[PDB]
Amino acid sequence: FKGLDSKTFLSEHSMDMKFTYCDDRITELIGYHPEELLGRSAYEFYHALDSENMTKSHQNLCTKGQVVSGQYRMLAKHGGYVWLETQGTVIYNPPQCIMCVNYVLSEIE
Amino acid sequence: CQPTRFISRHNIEGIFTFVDHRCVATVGYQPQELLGKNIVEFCHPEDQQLLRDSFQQVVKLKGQVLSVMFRFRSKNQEWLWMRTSSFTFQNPYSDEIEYIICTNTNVKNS
Ligand SMILES: N#C[C@H]1C[C@@H](Oc2ccc(S(=O)(=O)C(F)(F)F)c3c2CC(F)(F)[C@H]3O)C1
Repeated sequence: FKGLDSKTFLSEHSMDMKFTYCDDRITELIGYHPEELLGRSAYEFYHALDSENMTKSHQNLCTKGQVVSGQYRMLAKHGGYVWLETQGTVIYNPPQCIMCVNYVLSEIE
Repeated sequence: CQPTRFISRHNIEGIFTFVDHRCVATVGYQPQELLGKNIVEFCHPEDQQLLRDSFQQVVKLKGQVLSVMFRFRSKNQEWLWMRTSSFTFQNPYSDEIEYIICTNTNVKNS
């Protein structure tokens, strides 16, 4: 089984939740290629039962600026849902993007 | 435009431990040419101390965003103004030493 560091990866989102960048590491964890994620909303990936909570978590992020998602399912490329927890950090410049540190709770390997 | 920027990760001393390939367009180096070296090595001598003090402080700021502006030496031999925004992450399931996550953008000094 993979340790914590090996189950942690970065993603970056525009304010509408679209992927603008993702670590290569997502591929061994959740199957997606970063290339295929660019331009797609994070929201297209959430289990419907966690959907409500992710919307509130988002709204909280936009007003606080940093927020911990708490536990949620994300649909994996090749079927089934994986448990994650995410820390979100908004980057404002002179809001420019959101930095997500994602940790996969599910057992991997 | 769509201003250019790249993510890097650093240990608390400043060493690049991860670099996103968007660094090629921004500062001209390949990731492998950055990995393993300290960010302070690419920094203008008037800004090195500011950058070292910024690394030191970002760990005291409890995962909060810290921003710094400095001159970074590109592979094209130019001093680029870089705004680096950084924050620490430590997985709360662990007691591993935190590390430092950065986003780096070429900005205007004016
Ligand atoms: N890989 C991957 C992921 C898609 C998933 O994206 C988020 C997870 C939690 C969240 S969140 O809102 O719960 C958090 F940012 F606070 F963690 C968010 C996102 C995208 C976002 F826009 F940055 C943000 O909505 C992480």
